[PDB]
Parts: sequence; structure tokens; C-alpha cells
Amino acid sequence: MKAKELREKSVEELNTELLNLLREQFNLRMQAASGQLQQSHLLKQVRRDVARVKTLLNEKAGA
Amino acid sequence: MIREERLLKVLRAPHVSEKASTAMEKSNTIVLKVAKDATKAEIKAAVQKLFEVEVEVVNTLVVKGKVKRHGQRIGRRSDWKKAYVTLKEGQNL
Amino acid sequence: RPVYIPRPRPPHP
Amino acid sequence: AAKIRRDDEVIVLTGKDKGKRGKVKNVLSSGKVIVEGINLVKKHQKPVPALNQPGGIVEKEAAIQVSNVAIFNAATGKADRVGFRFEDGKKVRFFKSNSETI
Amino acid sequence: SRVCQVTGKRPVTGNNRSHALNATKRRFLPNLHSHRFWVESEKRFVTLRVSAKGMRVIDKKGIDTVLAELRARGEKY
Amino acid sequence: MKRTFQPSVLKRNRSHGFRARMATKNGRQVLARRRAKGRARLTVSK
RNA sequence: CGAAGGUGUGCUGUGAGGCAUGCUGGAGGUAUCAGAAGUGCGAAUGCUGACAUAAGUAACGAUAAAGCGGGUGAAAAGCCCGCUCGCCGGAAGACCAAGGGUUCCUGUCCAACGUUAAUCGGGGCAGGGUGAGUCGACCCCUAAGGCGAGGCCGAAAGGCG
RNA sequence: UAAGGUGAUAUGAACCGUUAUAACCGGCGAUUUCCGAAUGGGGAAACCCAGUGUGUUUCGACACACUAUCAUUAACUGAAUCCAUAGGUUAAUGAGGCGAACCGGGGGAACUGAAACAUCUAAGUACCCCGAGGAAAAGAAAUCAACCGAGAUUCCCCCAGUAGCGGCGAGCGAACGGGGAGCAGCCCAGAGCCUGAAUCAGUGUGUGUGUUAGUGGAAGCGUCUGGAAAGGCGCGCGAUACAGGGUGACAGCCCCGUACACAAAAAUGCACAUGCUGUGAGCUCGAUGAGUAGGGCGGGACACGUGGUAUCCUGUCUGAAUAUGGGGGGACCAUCCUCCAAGGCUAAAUACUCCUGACUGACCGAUAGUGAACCAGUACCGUGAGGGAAAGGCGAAAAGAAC
Repeated sequence: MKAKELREKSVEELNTELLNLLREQFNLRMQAASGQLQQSHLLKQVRRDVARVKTLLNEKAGA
Repeated sequence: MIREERLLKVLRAPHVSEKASTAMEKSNTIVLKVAKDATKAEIKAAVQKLFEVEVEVVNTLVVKGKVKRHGQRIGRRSDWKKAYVTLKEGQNL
Repeated sequence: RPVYIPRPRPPHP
Repeated sequence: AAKIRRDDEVIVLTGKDKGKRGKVKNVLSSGKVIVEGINLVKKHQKPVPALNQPGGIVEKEAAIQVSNVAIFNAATGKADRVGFRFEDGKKVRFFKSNSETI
Repeated sequence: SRVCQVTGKRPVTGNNRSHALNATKRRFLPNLHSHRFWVESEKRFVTLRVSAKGMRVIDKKGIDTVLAELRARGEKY
Repeated sequence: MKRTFQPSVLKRNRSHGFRARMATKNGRQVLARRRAKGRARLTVSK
């Protein structure tokens, strides 16, 4: 899940980041606070995924 | 433009308590946790978009973390900000 | 530990 | 470069029951391994009102130093050491004293 | 400070000895004065805090030469 | 019996505060000494 | 099949000491001959820790004051409720600023803390609680005063403005 | 590298991975909030308030970038007066702050000693300030010597508690010369002939070596005591590996290591060869450092306290010759000998360790050793600078005592 998205264009990279932030990051957080989340390992996994996308954007845009 | 992602990070979690429950059933207002800065405008926009509800006004306050005496050591909790959001006649959550 | 916000809150007399 | 692995049948050289055979289940970062029916401890498990109520006395497995267990040859009927050699570009373990690959 | 702008003379500490050879710290000060020198190259007066020895130096050499050395020194005059 | 210490946050900060020390070189040496000693509190912080 | 250390006993040398051993101890010790010393403590109103004495003595912090019934509890003079009594009332009431920094409220516990007991508490643990266009800060303006581009002065630091 | 992992107190819950993108280690990258030289302005440090320029969902409002001071350079503007200068704006370059000691320079004590005390000593010490480096400073004779000779500076052992200085008291204390470590000499004050002509500094390439991850690494069994043996007893094997650490009592042969032999995609220091850039070889002639040397006055430094006092530096006032000239050779003069000041550059031997790795100890073993073996410069005390503790040990394994 690192080189799969390396070759995509910047437009899709921004799109996938938005849905990563939108869903599975905000929704998971609300679920965990309310106590309805039992698989807490998704939170860390989603956070790392967001970091991966941002790393690609910087090495794509500008430099 | 990072307004969309900003709105996705200001909200942290809902607040559950007796005061929260009575406020919801009586004043039709939701109390929830927000980021440390979380200006009133950002909270208002975030609730309108993420929760797809109409809001009237937002009141915010900062809660100071308590000092706890854990084991042989003294510690302090982190300050957090809670906001009261007053929904209009139409409420969803 | 250290609190740094001794802001004034004067209730109207 | 660990001589004792997840799935190995080993024997005990020194301890409460030397010469007893078994199979390792896990290895700890502190050079300790867990085997079946070798080092049994009658732990007094307290009762808890949570979902689990074991109570009574539980016969648990106690970890033993990896140095006290040697992989069994299974052919010569005795304990034997482990060495590493490179074959077809891969590092593999082998016995000694007529060494064969594992 | 009491520093000549030409020769660089600055106050120097020393002792003063009485008849009984008692030694007390003193300070020797250069004979500084403020003087206006006329420069024909630039056609105006330049004020320098120069010592009496420095004024003799200016007379012996040219005012233009001294100014050039001051400029090379890197201090505005 | 009025005692010597009469607390006042404004006077304490303006007298022994971090910015007061940095104003003069002597205060800067005070901070330098306390950094060397490893003190957790460099100065009286509000 | 038991080292050092600890604790008794019995022998031994004119002495500081040595030897053997009972019990505890639990893994180190060291002959002889030489070598080097942070090499020997009863005192220094010695230093640190521990423990005695006075002694179960003085004291328990304003002489405004308590009494009873019921409740809870293992236990009630002190906690809760009720009825009386007494005290302050330009305060011992109600508000702030400064200063404290959760001491606020609820549930629960009584080890330590409370100069006594304690079910009680400003004590322990957990949870909850601080909502502003109009209050204040922030912000605009300035006093004493501070800092101070250039500048003046000063061995350097720096002083004054 | 890998069959294990998601740092610790500290278990749990929910999961990843097991033949390769789980985790871990190393190189090179990305992100890097706010305070702090803090640098857009301000400020009670981690806060408040802006201007301009770039792009965008309801005008709403957002995102990014820039905007300190000083020095130098260039451009454009620009007074009192024509010109001009001062001044102003803009752009580029450099600096700012911190850091244990060592180095150079600018200032500079007192206690104390002299059995008092003032010269003197302590002492150019403590301390304050400035500047730079990995070292710094000094350094190629206007030096010594003795009329015999050596040839930059620096450091160590002698000379030597010697000669001298000294209320000739207390004390201070050389040089010449000798033995060692290490050695390197140059450039400008200027023209001509010849002009990459050696040596240097900065950027590419290639070899070797080293650092930043690592890999393999020999050889033991049976009985006795025992909670457990690595111990006793008996018989074996390895050693270019019995250095260490761990393992239920003391292990060369159980484990990690050790001697030994190997390893680098990428980044790097060192020594060479090969390219580019910039100053620059060699010969002839000439020149060869002036408010300086020296002197008067007042001080300081040389072991040398003004004494018969040479030599050097300087505050003040004066002031040559310039190579047929000048300096020194311890008052001074003559004769001889030696050198050529008033302009600069220069590694080596030398000093120290905030920090990194390995190794060692007739060093300590918890009132010792760093104040700190235990999240200590903490708790605590003080307005503040500052001061500053106590506290280690279950067991082989929690098997930490169900009932």
C-alpha cells in the first residue's frame, strides 16, 4: 500500500487523501469516543495511510 | 485552500454527561469537544458540513486539566475545549 | 504543571 | 540468527526435568522459551468479576532459558548443536556430528 | 572614546610613584582635540578627533593620504 | 504583622521574568549559568 | 555432606591476637613469603542515621455554650434531620480586586492527614462542573518611568538620549 | 537482517507478519507546532496585533510568501547654495547567538608572607571584557658569540637555587652553552625579456584505505551430591578462539561472544594519478619600509625594585643618517666582530577534552564513588542570584499466596 498509489496523478492523490480524512478518520474517531468501535487498530492504520499520501504529495508537487 | 481538511480536524469527540443530556432535550443544543484553538467560525462550519445540520450560535469554553497524584508521582491532564452548539428547530443528532 | 493564564474576571459589583 | 525457532522439537539439558522432550511455542526477547509439560507452575489465579472467572489454581507454563534447551536431532537420539551455512543463497540451519540440514 | 583617529593612540594605564615608592594606578590620556581640516580634493571641511602628534603627522604627510588610510581602516570619518 | 513577601504576579514577572534577564548581559549570564546546572525552571514563569 | 558475615562455647600466647566448634547464614574465601596503604576511634559543645530520658508529664490554640430525640453505622458529645439554648449582626453577613489554582458539586473509602473519635472534611480515588457583540482582559490613547534607529560620550563591558 | 513484532513503568484489548514492503538496524530524503540570536511591530518567553504581494466555496472569509538591525557593494533618487555632498529607497553578500578547557589581547585585586608594616611579596594570580582557531601565539636576525664560530620559531632535560636583583630583608631568579623532539622557507614596496613556467586554492573523474548496517566462527558425555550443577569422580575433543558476559552453585566444548576470514546500493575523511578555473615560473637592472631610530619628562616589561644600568614598549614634547649609511656587542669612548629596524605570510614538534568508540586500574562498592547507581539537580528552602537532600538488593523463575 506504498507503491500502488505512487504512479497516480496529483488529482487522484488529493481525492484519496480527502476521503481518507473524511471517512475512516473522522467517522472512526466519533465511533471510538462513543464506545461503538471495537477494532481500535483501524485508527492507527488510517493515520499512517494519511501520512503516506502526504509524503507523496510533497515529492510530487514543487520539488 | 485547506479549509475542508481543517473542518475535518477541529471536531474531536462528543461530550456525554448529565448536563449534556439535559441541554439536548431542553435547549436542543449539542455539546462536543473541539481542538485547542477551534475558533467559533470553524466549529460552526464543521458542524454544518460534517453533521449536515443547521446551527444558530456556538459558545465555547476551555477546561483546565486536573492535577492527579498517580502512584508516587504528580501529573496533570491536558486542557481541552468544549463547545455548546445550538441547533435550530430542525435537529438530526 | 504550571498554569500561565491568570486573566482577570471581574463580576460587576 | 536464532538457533531455536517457533516450530522446533527440543530437549532440556538442565533444569527441574532434564532430558524431557517438547516443542517450543514462543520465544521471549530476554532469551526465554515456552514448552509444553516441562516447567509447570500452579499459579493461584484470583477471581475477577469481569467476563472471565477462572478461579482455582491454573497449571501454567513457565518460560525457560533458551540455553537450557537444545534442538533434538531426532535421528541419533540425542541433543545436538546448530550451525548456519549458505545454500543457494539462503541461510539454513544444520546439525553437527554428521551434520544434516534441518 | 579617547582614541586618536590618525595614530590610534588610546589611554594607557600606569602607576604613579611617590617618594616612598607607593604605587597607585593611574591612566595616561592622549592629547586629543577636535580639529577641522580643509580638503581640496572634496572641497569641504572634515572634523577629526586627532591628537597633537597626529596633527603633526597630518602636516608632514598629506591630508589626502591620511584620509585614504582612514578609509582603508574601515572606520567612517 | 505585615510580612516581607507580598505576592504580585506583575511585579514578579517584570523583575525576575525571562525577558527581564535577557535585557542585560548579567541576566543573560544568569540564564547561562542555570542552563549549565541543568535547572528545570530557568526563571519564574507565570 | 556449607564460604564471608552474625551469635555462643572451649582451648591457646607476657600482649595486640590466634585456633577448633554448636546454631543462623547462604556463596564466596585464602595459607606461606613479599609489596602498597583512604591501615586500627571514646572524647574534638565532631558529622549522619537510629533509639532512650524527662513522661504517659505539659499541652490539645481566645471562657460565643450547649441540651435532648430520631436516623445512618461495627462503633455517635463532634456527621445528617428535628426541637430548644447561646454568639456575631459597619460582621464572625453578602460582594469583589490582589493572591491562591480545582480547595467547587456528586459517588465512594477512613490507611496517613484533622492536636481526640469520626460514618464526617478544604483528606484519598473516580466522575462532573467555568457558555458573553454589551463584564473584564485584549484593543485605541497617554502619566511617572523603561527601552531606544541614527547621535553624543566612554579602556572593553557600557552610560545618556 | 528477519520469525517474530506494535518503546518502558505495565499487565491487557485490538492487530500486523512468518520467504518476504511485520518489526528492528544503517545511508540518503520528507514533515519538522510555539518560545528562544528570534529577525514584521510589541510583550509579563512559549502570547497579542499587523502591512504588502500572490490564488480561492455566501461580500462573508480563507492559504502561502515577504517585511529586524548593522557592515560592504551596485542602482535610482536627493537638501541647506549652481554643481556637489549629507540623507532616503531598492537588490545582493556577510555577521548576530550558544559552547567545558586550552590560546592572544584590553583591565586588574585583596587576603597572605615579611613572625608588625608602607618598598617588596602574594601576582600579572583570582575575576571582568574582547577576538579567533582546532590548536593559538611566535617565527625567518637591525640575533648570539667571541674575535673560534652557530645560523627561523616553539616544546622537554641540563646549565642552576649558579650569575645577579632585593627595607641586599622576606623572597625573586636568568643567560651563554650543551643534549633531544621537529625542521621550511618566502612575498610586496618595479620595470624589461621570456609568459601556465613549478608550487598553491576551488570544482569533476579513477585507484587504495577508513567510518556509518552486518555475515560465518571450532569442540562433552556417563555416574555421585543436590531445589538446580557449570562442582566431585571417570573417560574424550577443539584451540591463529580458556579475553569477557549470561545460563537454577565454579563452563575452552549450553548460549552471546572471542582469534580468524569476509561484507556496502548510498553518503563520507585521508593519500595518490588525471581535467578545468584563478593568482602565479626563470634571468638582467634598480629599489630596499620618517615623524620612524635616537633624545628630554612620566611610567611599564625584561631575573634586573633607578641603581654605575645596557636592551624593549609606551602617554607627552622633540627628532636624524639612509648605505662612502645605520643597529648591537650590559654606563661610556676608541678599535674590531656581527647584523640590516621602522611591511607582511608560513604546517612540524606544543596546550586542553563539552563529545564519540575500545581498552585498562594493588581506584570506590551505597554515610564510599560525581550533589545524583532508585524518571537529581528532583523534592525542598530563598523575592532573587543561589543553596540543595534522603532513597539500591524477594526469588533461579511471580511460581507475588486459589480457598
